[PDB]
Amino acid sequence: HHSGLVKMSHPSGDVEACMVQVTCGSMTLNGLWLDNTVWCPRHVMCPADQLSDPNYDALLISMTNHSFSVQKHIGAPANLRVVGHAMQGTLLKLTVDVANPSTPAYTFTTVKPGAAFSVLACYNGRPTGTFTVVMRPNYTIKGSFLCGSCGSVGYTKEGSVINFCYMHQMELANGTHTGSAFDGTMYGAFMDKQVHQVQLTDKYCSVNVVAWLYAAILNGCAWFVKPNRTSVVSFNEWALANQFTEFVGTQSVDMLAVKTGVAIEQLLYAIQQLYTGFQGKQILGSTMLEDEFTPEDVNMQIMGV
Amino acid sequence: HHSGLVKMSHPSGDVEACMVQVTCGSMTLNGLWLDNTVWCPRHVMCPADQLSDPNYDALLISMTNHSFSVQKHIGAPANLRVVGHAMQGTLLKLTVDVANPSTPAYTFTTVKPGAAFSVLACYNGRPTGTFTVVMRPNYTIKGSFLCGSCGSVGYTKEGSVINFCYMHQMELANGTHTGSAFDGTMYGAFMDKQVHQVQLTDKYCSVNVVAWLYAAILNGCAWFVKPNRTSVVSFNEWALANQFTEFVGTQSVDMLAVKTGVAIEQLLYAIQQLYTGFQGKQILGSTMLEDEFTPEDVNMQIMGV
Ligand SMILES: *[C@H](O)[C@H](C[C@@H]1CCNC1=O)NC(=O)[C@H](CC(C)C)NC(=O)OC[C@H]1CC(=O)N(C[C@@H]2C[C@@H]3C=C[C@H]2C3)C1
Ligand SMILES: *[C@H](O)[C@H](C[C@@H]1CCNC1=O)NC(=O)[C@H](CC(C)C)NC(=O)OC[C@H]1CC(=O)N(C[C@@H]2C[C@@H]3C=C[C@H]2C3)C1
Repeated sequence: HHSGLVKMSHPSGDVEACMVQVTCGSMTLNGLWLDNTVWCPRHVMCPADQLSDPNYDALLISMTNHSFSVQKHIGAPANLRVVGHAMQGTLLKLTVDVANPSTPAYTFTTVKPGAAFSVLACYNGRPTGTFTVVMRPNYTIKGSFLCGSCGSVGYTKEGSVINFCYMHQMELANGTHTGSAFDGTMYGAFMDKQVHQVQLTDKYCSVNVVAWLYAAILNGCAWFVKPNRTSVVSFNEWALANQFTEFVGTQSVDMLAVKTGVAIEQLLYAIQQLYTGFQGKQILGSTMLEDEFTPEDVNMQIMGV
Repeated sequence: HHSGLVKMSHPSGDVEACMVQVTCGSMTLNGLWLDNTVWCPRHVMCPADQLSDPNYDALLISMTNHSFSVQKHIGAPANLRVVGHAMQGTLLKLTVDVANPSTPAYTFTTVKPGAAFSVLACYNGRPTGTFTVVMRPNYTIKGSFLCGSCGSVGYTKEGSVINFCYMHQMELANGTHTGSAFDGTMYGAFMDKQVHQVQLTDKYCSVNVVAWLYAAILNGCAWFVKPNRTSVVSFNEWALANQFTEFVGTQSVDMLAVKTGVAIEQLLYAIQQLYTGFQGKQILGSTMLEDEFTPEDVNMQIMGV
């Protein structure tokens, strides 16, 4: 049996039309062209052989507008003249003299741990792939990024409005990734430097595990459901000692409880038992808990909400 | 540790610009507009209450050109006048009086079991999501499709050329999906009818399992590698008795063997042992074999080829 769940990304066309290549000195990466502004990671200013631990304030002072070259490649090829530049946090804000005629309706938002978003991976200003990730509790993502991918963007969509939430910056030693929000802050405690940094400990996202167990029930797989219940308060105390996030319910989870007739508290109890072992049984083809699907994923993909 | 593998789809913009809505009678679904042709599933001709087991030859005779309404919604809204119609296998070929000005360079191809492709899921001629799947050995895909999704398309890309390989038709009782190639044939032994159909038995895709074990080695995870080797001939005999596809090597797998220094035959032996059980150990976070990543995925995402 197949659960009917896949890793679903938004269609990428609207964002593809905003990607550009930004070159400065010996560095080239990707940027996002919206209206008369191009956003890109500030380490484009760094000499390619001094990425270890840069002094970005001094680099910024050394640049002028024609220190930067902005090129759009696909769709409508163009060189975009830079007429202003500024730094906000770990991003550069370049002002260009042409407004992107394909600028979508958009906002900037910050994504929260456990929430999903779509990524458009780009190299040299050319989109190459798209994938979806959940923001981990330790403010990394389990992505797929190589050299040249910085400036690739992550986003969600509400209606036709694109909510940009992530601009790629770096890989960590354990193979995970992190980046900036468009307010210029890095997610988590990370800084845009290549030297050793403490990494926070990851955790299972409890609300997503609950969503996945509801997905199992909706597929006729409920062997783990018992009358036994664990309160949210009691579960959250247990979670703190067992590398789980605390559970915070939402309307999306409530809709799953109503559809299946299985209470949240029954699945909180199930999680505590399953964490100790599946005892040879599988759930939706798996012998470990799955936290990479959201309640919204389950509502949309299975219940067609 | 994260392997650096995600489910990677192609950027969807070029295909989004080809999607249209096709209406006929009481049915509406999606179609693909290339040049002066619109492709769509033939069951658009079926009255919505007679999808059980249609006589499509009789339905086709009963239609005329203005039995069909073709509408493009996003980007460049339009009603496309139908000036011809024909049936090929399980698809309709509608001729319209306007050439799609956004027609990409394209081909039609058939995808083979174990190979990956990208899907653009659409409803009412509007793209809603994108995801990637491997064609299963029993000629189903483990997708995410709801009512209204037929006519959604699957494709691969070589350079800028889009190779269309799949047009969605139906869901099976076990939750998997299947569809047509653009020559009009259904994948596998399936027919575009809603009544009971024998489903062929699925299998592990051995070449993809080998790719995944190489991905593990490339991430420093090689506890399952031993000097022991199983020949391709011997493995393929074993596979026939154990619900594995026969292994057929490719240049992409050879590149992984060269990079890691681990021979294909060492991993064929490992698979035979792992199939019997992982004995409490994990590989790239998993306690079962993974066959949803291709050798090309591993080369591109990890080795940057
Ligand atoms: C931007 O294109 C690029 C994206 C990277 C390339 C590889 N995959 C990606 O996602 N970003 C960088 O190269 C970035 C630049 C700095 C922020 C200025 N640096 C980066 O990602 O470094 C790669 C890491 C690999 C690794 O193990 N570390 C951790 C270091 C090594 C040593 C142990 C811990 C610290 C010190 C750096
Ligand atoms: C086209 O939009 C649509 C896509 C479907 C809807 C649900 N998810 C999808 O992928 N295709 C159809 O509705 C399709 C139409 C026929 C090909 C004319 N029929 C279809 O997909 O039927 C849904 C299946 C669910 C199910 O269990 N079966 C198997 C039947 C039921 C009974 C046991 C086995 C046979 C007889 C049909």
